[PDB]
Amino acid sequence: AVAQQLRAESDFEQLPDDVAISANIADIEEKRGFTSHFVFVIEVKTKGGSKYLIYRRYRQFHALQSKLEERFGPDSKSSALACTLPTLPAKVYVGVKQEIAEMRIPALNAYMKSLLSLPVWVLMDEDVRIFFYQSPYDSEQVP
Ligand SMILES: CCCC(=O)OC[C@@H](COP(=O)(O)O[C@@H]1[C@H](O)[C@H](OP(=O)(O)O)[C@@H](O)[C@H](O)[C@H]1O)OC(=O)CCC
Repeated sequence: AVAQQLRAESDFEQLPDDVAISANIADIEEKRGFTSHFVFVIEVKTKGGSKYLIYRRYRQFHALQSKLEERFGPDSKSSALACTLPTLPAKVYVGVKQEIAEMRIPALNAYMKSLLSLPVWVLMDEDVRIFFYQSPYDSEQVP
């Protein structure tokens, strides 16, 4: 199985240094108001050695997964790029928002771990790359 490892090594070598290799949740923050929602604070590490924070709420995760399913899922009429996508924790219509967010920490950690282990054509999808890059608002915060 030496051939397999050597190939795995060759393929990784070709990825740009800014590709994400891990993403783990560091905390959650409540955004108060007429209606409140929660934001996940995520620590990302890249192939090139960078480490930084991004801030994402659940509906941003759901919008990304909807795109991936249309492009690489079962009902995706593009067979060539099809693969097994991880399932995203489901929507919860009603309930205590802070408890729902806390329950999603380990579930979203598993989903991100599985996503970053997918084939190169998914890792390089422009929307997946944008989701893990620092937006201007993420980078102007002091960790
Ligand atoms: C007739 C009544 C139908 C009905 O209740 O629809 C409601 C929505 C479901 O509501 P959504 O807003 O699409 O979905 C909610 C957001 O994803 C929210 O994200 P965040 O934490 O970042 O705020 C999650 O926390 C909630 O658990 C989830 O339910 O459904 C859709 O948007 C599909 C269109 C029908």
